[PDB]
Amino acid sequence: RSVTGGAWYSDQDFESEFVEVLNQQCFKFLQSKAETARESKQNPMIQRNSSFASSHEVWKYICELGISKVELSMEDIETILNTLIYDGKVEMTIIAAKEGTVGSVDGHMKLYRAVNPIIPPTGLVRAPCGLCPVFDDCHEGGEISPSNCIYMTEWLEF
Amino acid sequence: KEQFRETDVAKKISHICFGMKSPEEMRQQAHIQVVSKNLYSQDNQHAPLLYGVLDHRMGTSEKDRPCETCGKNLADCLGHYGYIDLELPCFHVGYFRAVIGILQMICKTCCHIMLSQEEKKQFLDYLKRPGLTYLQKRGLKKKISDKCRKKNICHHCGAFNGTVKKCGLLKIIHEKYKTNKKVVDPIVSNFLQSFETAIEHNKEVEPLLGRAQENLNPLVVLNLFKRIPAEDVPLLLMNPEAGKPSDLILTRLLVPPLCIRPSVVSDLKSGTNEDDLTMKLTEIIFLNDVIKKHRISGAKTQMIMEDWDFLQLQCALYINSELSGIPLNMAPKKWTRGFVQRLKGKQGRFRGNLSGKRVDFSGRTVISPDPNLRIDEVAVPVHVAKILTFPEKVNKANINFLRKLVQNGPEVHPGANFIQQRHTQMKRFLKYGNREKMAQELKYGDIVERHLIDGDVVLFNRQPSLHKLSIMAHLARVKPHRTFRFNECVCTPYN
Amino acid sequence: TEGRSRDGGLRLGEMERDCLIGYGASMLLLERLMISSDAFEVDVCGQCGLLGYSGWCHYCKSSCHVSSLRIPYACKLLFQELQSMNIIPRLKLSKYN
Amino acid sequence: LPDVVLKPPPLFPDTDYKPVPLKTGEGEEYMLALKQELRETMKRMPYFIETPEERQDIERYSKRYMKVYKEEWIPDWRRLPREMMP
Amino acid sequence: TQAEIKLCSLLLQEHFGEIVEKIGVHLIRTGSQPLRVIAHDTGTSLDQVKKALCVLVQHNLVSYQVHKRGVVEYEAQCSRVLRMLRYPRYIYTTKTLYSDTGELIVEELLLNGKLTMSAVVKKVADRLTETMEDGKTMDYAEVSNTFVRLADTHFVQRCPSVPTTENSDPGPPPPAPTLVINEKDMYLVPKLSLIGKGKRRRSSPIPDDGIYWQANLDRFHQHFRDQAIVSAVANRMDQTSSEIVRTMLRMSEITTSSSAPFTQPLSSNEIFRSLPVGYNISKQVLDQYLTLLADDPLEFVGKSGDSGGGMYVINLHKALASLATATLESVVQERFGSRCARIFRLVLQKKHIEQKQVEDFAMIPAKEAKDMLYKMLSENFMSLQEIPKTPDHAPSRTFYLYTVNILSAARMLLHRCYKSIANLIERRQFETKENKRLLEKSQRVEAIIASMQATGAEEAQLQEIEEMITAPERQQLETLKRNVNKLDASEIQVDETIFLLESYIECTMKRQ
Amino acid sequence: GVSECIIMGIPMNIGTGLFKLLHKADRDPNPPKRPLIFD
DNA sequence: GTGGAAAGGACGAAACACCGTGCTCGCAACGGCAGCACATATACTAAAAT
DNA sequence: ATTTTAGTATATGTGCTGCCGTTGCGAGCACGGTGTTTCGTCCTTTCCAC
RNA sequence: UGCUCGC
Ligand SMILES: Nc1nc2c(ncn2[C@@H]2O[C@H](COP(=O)(O)OP(=O)(O)OP(=O)(O)O)[C@@H](O)[C@H]2O)c(=O)[nH]1
Ligand SMILES: Nc1ncnc2c1ncn2[C@@H]1O[C@H](COP(=O)(O)OP(=O)(O)OP(=O)(O)O)C[C@H]1O
Ligand code: SF4
Ligand SMILES: [Mg+2]
Ligand SMILES: [Zn+2]
Ligand SMILES: [Zn+2]
Ligand SMILES: [Zn+2]
Repeated sequence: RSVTGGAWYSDQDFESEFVEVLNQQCFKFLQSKAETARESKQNPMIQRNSSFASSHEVWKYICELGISKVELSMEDIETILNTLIYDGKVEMTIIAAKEGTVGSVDGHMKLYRAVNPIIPPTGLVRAPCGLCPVFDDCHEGGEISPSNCIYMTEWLEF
Repeated sequence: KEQFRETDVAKKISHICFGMKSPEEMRQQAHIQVVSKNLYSQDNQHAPLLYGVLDHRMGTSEKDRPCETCGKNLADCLGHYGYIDLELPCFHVGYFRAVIGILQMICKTCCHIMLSQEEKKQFLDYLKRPGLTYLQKRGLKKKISDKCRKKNICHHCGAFNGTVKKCGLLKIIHEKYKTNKKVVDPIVSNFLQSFETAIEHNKEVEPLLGRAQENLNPLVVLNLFKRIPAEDVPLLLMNPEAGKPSDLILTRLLVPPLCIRPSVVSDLKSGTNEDDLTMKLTEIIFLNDVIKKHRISGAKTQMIMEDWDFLQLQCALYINSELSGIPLNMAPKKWTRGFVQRLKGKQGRFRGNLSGKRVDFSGRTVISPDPNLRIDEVAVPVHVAKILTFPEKVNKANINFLRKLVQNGPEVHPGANFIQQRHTQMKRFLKYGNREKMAQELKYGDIVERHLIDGDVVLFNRQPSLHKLSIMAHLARVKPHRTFRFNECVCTPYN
Repeated sequence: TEGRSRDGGLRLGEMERDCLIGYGASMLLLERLMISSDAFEVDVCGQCGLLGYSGWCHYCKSSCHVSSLRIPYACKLLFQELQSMNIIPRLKLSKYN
Repeated sequence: LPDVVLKPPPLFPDTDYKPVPLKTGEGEEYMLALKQELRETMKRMPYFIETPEERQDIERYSKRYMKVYKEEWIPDWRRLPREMMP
Repeated sequence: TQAEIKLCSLLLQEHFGEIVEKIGVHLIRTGSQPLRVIAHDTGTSLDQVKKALCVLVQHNLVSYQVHKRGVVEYEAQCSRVLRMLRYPRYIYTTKTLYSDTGELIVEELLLNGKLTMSAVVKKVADRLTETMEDGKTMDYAEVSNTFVRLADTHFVQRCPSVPTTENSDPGPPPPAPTLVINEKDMYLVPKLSLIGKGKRRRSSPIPDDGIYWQANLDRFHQHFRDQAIVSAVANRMDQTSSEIVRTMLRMSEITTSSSAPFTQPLSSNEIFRSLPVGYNISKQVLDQYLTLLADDPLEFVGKSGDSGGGMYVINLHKALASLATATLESVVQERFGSRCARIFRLVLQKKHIEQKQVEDFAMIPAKEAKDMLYKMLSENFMSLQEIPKTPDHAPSRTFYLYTVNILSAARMLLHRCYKSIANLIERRQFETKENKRLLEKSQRVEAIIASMQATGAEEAQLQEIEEMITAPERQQLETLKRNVNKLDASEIQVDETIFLLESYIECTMKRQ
Repeated sequence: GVSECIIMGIPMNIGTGLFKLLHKADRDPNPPKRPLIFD
């Protein structure tokens, strides 16, 4: 699978749409599970445990969805969830479980839950100066000046 | 009605204030941006391209094509600079030692200088004294550098500051995570254990985990210099009005005018003679374009860093074409002529064009003895006397003499060759036109380029000069022969 | 130019300059090495200290502080080359008085 | 090989990412209004020392009518060193 | 610190004037210097230098110190000039936590720098007499109560007091009185029995003399840090955890300083008894909350002890590091998209990683992930390790490992925010100056109405104000107004990120 | 210095350029001033 | 003596980097003042035994 | 508690690999200029058949 | 750039 083939590669072409759909569906499932756990409000420990989703559970859910024809292994969904973690949207915890319906890792099970971001977008990105690509060439007197800036002009006009 | 503005002032230069320019100042000074790596057009006229190298908006180098910025010919065009933007910053080879020094002076975390408040106040008081000389400035810089290199921890943020040294060519290594023979610090242990994923995916990282110190590429060095407090700038012995620490790392290259880069149009073949600076700038533009192409196409990091190092080396060669730490595989094939080579050497600007230069109104001839002349007199041939002219101003005393000189013309030996009027500065050749009418219209104040006649003070020298007596001012007497004749008693000074 | 076939002129070498210095003839040295060899008139801006053209400074976008100045052409070439080397010479002009 | 460019890149290259809209609420608007009030009230404060006007053309009878009058705060010379007394 | 100097120059010019901002910038750039050399280098008269120095030291922007030969040297505090921008946030938080009385108190303290308690209560009464009407007068009793309530909470602190001249070296007066600070009477208000009623601006001996007060910006910074941590933990787990950590931080405020890696540990019993009764929460629910917060991979709190039931402690430096990480990932996401943010979080979690490993772990196709990596390299968001096989450091025979340094990236982001606020202030001043003609026109046409408001006010002056050509220019006036409003809002909102980055940079240093 | 004088094209301070010359022109320093009638 | 189609030879032309392949040498041209690495010597200081 | 040994800590002091210089001015001449390695477009000339 | 010369 490493030198050729793969669940994502189709005829030597990376399927960005496929991984995007996988990420969106997994995030929607995790968000719905977390919402149900929050609305259950039975007990904080029980809420956290129900918000957690095992890799096998979400893998079976994706298989039940059947978006693509190619068979997706458990480690494929694990890598998709890891990419979602790298997106700053979900959180994974390794708990101790000897054997169960997953049986993937020896004595360890990975549980994933949708988590809200830490802080809202900062104030720097709300200003055109923070997102400027030519910010280095900024100067008081010159061709690129804050007085005659086009970015701030369009931002104030909008 | 009319505003009073001064025409000309007798301005005299007092002193030259050296300094540096920021990239913004480089953009402001330059007129156009050079982005095309080619020189001439595809058509058979081979006109220079627009917004590229050899563009006539940065001056002119040909007698027929005038400058586009200022509508003047080659003799009147002073030249205009240009600015070329670099995708990745590069270390300035001239200030690279200064860059290393500043990095040793300041902290690598909070950008503050490694000096306590008491030492800061002491150095400020020692620097505030008037009449500070260059030697005192360099000595103070040496002392402050030593006292900063003595310390190892920062008193402002508490971060560790290891040794900063030069590895390879134009590469700086800071030994932040140094090996500690005693009990190791938590920082170095965390740094060593942070390579877990790298070791898992690449086992070769584990044996080479040692010697993995910080590499201060131009990006990080520029980012650090941009955050240096202005209070610590005078402590670095650098004048704040002259320049800033961020100016030591160059991001824009000032391409000089065409006056410094003369181009010869060799119509005998399908090519032109260009200086090495034009080729270096062309290669730099090509390297910038290649780096941009690799960034767009998503190339590997190894080749990206190789292109960056090649760009740094080419910029250094453009500045100084004679380096030492150049790799054998990166060594140039031929020999180029950079600015440093143009400045230093026997044929440099200082020794070949500033201290000793060539002048006109001079001749060179073989000498022959003649004892019948006085010791303060020297015989000049008629042929040379007709060529070397002296500008005499028409006054109330020598008017009748200059009239006869003009009447004689450039053929008879006692005479002149050119007449410059007082009102208009348009010279008039005496070989053409009615010389009698010119003599009758000689106004006071006119310049007459008279021939070398008897009584004119003239310098006589032998090129090998040991003492001052090797060159003396004598009185010229014209003789029909073709040699410089003087009294043999003056042979001992000239040797 | 250098040679006779190129219609060149004689060069006042370094030792000749040393002899002229020893004699103390400042005006003769000035006439030889500046007036008769590479005399030129440049335009310097009194505000930024840079070289202008036709009585105009492109750096400051003004022409009030631009003034003419006599100079050897080799000195102007050296100043331009130094500006190309990021070694910017800033000339602070003043009245001859 | 990379292609040659005839014209320089634009002075302000376009970006597909736009700045996030500012936070809204009563707090942000109140802070904005308070900052504007501070800007308006701190210039008339005696601490805001203006540039001393000079080179009066003439003296006139209307000088007393147009004479700018403003109360001046008295600094505590006990804490301030002696070198700043007028 | 060129951007910091530019921002301080803009602030001092907008707030104090021109002849004083030059002295301030000179002090910031050159450091501590005697008065005569400052006057010589600046190029202005001596009286203007003295006035600038006094008006700067009044607002606690500069300090004076004695040295050898009895010379006095003045040093400016760039940090204080930067904190000057946080005045609206200080006023908003003191209006939120307290009544409008404390709001006016803090406003007067910030606008005057140093004042006495009698003076500030008199000014607050005079200003609040305008808020209410119908003959109701403002007494000094409630104002003094609010002032002492602000004092015991360390929001307002007594300025350094000059030592007694008679007891300490009686004789020749020194050039500087050498003000010292005492922690005994730092928050002790004087007993002032005198009361009064504020005047309604009709326009028709000091017991607390020598005792000056000021705003304790350290307390405001601590309160802002606590609010940020509470908001973060609320967005993470729930509002119940936010209330728990708010109660814990409120308990820790008094028993801890402003700079410590860990706070004083608290037990579950005191947290339970100190929690507001509005929450129907039992002891076991609090125990579960604490033990689940201790297991958080963000390490907001920690056990750090088992005695007294559930003993727990709060990690402040770890929370600030997490907040800085969140700010950095958010700015990366908003500047380069979500995929670049994914790559950034990947290269942040994995301390060292290469291009192929990044492509394998992020599932981003080639020719795009390397592009974003190089873009982040060009903006100093990360540094390469460059582990060499040989000391030659040749690129063809070495490994390049990507690694994000949070400290350097945070410093670069703080510099970027400083320059951003400077550019915003410059744009606002430019828009104000370019439209000052229409501003004066509108001021005149509105002062026509502002004059003779009631005395001799005929109705024939109301239909001629809009008759002038100012009516089509009212659109440009509204555009200028909304642009200035948005610029000020952005300048205020960037100050939050500035505070976060500055706190992260401050709490990670040792100052040894 | 002499070298910078030679480079910049100005007369060197050593030699004949150490002193300055003045013209013995017929003049009257501090000439009589016209009185002001209005002031 | 002629022609429609075919090949090949010459001159622009674009990708890449002065050398076909990846190798590969010698010699310093002679002092001479900066140095930076190492190295290492010795003493100062503090921990340990009596 | 005090004298003796261990370490560390910096400074100093002897090297060894760097960079910088090496009279002056004059007059001739010969040669070669960046190109070249392979790909392709164009033009022309000549193997057989008429 | 090379080299032969001229003192
Ligand atoms: N091989 C060779 N190199 C030369 C020749 N002439 C000049 N050069 C090179 O060019 C440099 C000197 O150039 P100059 O002699 O000033 O050229 P120039 O006489 O100004 O050229 P024109 O302007 O065409 O007269 C030297 O460093 C030489 O390497 C020559 O005839 N043969
Ligand atoms: N390389 C040189 N540098 C300076 N001057 C030179 C040089 N070569 C020749 N000259 C000039 O030529 C003169 C040398 O002549 P000199 O050595 O005194 O006599 P000579 O050549 O030995 O004649 P004899 O062999 O004694 O008949 C002196 C000098 O001005
Ligand atoms: S162009 Fe304008 S908006 Fe962009 S960085 Fe410069 S000043 Fe800011
Ligand atoms: Mg001889
Ligand atoms: Zn021109
Ligand atoms: Zn530091
Ligand atoms: Zn100028």
